[PDB]
Amino acid sequence: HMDLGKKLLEAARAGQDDEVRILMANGADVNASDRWGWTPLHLAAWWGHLEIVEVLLKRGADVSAADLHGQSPLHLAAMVGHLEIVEVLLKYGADVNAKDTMGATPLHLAARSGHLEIVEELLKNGADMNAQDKFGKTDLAEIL
Amino acid sequence: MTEYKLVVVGAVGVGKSALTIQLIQNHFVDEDSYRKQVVIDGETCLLDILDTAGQEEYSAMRDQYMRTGEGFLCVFAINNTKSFEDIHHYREQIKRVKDSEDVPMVLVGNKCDLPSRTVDTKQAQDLARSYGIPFIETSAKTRQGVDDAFYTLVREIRKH
Repeated sequence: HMDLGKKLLEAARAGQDDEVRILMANGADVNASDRWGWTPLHLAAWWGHLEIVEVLLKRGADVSAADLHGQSPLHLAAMVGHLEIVEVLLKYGADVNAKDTMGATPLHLAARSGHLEIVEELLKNGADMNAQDKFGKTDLAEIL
Repeated sequence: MTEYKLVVVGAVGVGKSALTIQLIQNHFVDEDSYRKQVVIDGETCLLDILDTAGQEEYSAMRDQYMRTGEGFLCVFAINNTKSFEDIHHYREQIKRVKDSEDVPMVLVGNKCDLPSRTVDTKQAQDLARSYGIPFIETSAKTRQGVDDAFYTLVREIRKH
């Protein structure tokens, strides 16, 4: 009666590739969520486990999964500054303009967190930007 | 006199109560009040401290602390990875309860004297930079960082 979803979440947090793949081979739900609505993909994105993000995406992780705060894995990677993960999530069809329950897009969060390269990567993928997307303490030709 | 309403948040077992007790205590011991009068930068003021310990799971009461608090000490334990990510959830909830992206907060990495470290200093410094907040490592047992954490939070409230 071991909860495989719980074990998968723990493995994703830890960045344990072996455990993640063994659990998914045993049928562990790739989109299982914790009490806050974080999935293994949310965990891998926030913690910066690129290898795990790729593994989960290959096995049908939902890139659009929204937690209790309305945040998707793209919101998390954009806020904490994981550029390679932002790129992979967008490649797998992440909604670039998804709004959380504060009304924040991933670009809004990246801009406030001072992650300019991420803001530009989001803009390259069709991100909306407006005057309320203020910058914190911090190609260009393609965007312009 | 100026009062500063400070709320200590974080997962069960991160040392919230121990940190608060260490700040409040007026003598070493191997009953007291959480309204403490101090002098900070020349001015007599009151630290009005609320500890969430005992009600971390109690959603309705967590939100009540977040409404009344002027600044938040966001405590994780350096040997508990879950407690570190929980800071994200607390910060997002504070933003929503207070309807603001600019709430005074300090990230506190507690139990910094323990050898069993699972959250790197670099990860915590980087997260604090993304959040736009100070980061302080603390240990009540070795009396490191505790005064700095609370003093720094008061300074964040004053700057707001």
